Amino acid sequence: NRGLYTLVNEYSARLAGAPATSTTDLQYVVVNGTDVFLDQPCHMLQEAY
Amino acid sequence: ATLEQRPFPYLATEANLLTQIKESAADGLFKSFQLLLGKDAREGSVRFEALLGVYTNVVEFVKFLETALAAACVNTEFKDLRRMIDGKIQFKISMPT
Amino acid sequence: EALLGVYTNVVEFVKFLETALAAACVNTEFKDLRRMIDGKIQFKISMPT
Repeated sequence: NRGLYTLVNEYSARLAGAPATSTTDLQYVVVNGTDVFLDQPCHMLQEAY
Repeated sequence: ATLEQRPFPYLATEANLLTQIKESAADGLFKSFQLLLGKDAREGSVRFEALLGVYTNVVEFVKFLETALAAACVNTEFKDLRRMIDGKIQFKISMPT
Repeated sequence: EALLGVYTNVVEFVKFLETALAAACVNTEFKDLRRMIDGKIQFKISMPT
């Protein structure tokens, strides 16, 4: 809901909203949200391809 | 308004809603001088605290004679506009056949 | 920019030699309690008649 200048200063640093794990077999939820280096753009533009 | 529709929209989120969080004691300055009441303060008298602010320069633009816009306009400087009402230029064209 | 008013507390210092409780004392500088036999400092009393 916030203005987009907050959204640029938030997207570069904050973790996603419950994203998926890597390197394991099934797509698990991440709970150790301290190591995975994902940058997903599915948030900001609200899309699905 | 509410954060938008304004000159300089990058300094929106910095100036408006960050300073409300921080400025609880107004301590972003450089302390330089003190006014000790008398020769010996004894930590009892009210000590005055002199501060120093941080101001940036105004972004300067050099006058347009260095710009190439001077080609578009011959520039005669003029001494009193409140004295001229309606200046004019008259052309006279003779036309052969 | 504008100024500040510094207000600090002042508490009067305490020295046990300065307070006059010390008439109930003989305040002696001393070095080694670690060379004392327990329960034993004697002093002799003569009550001449």
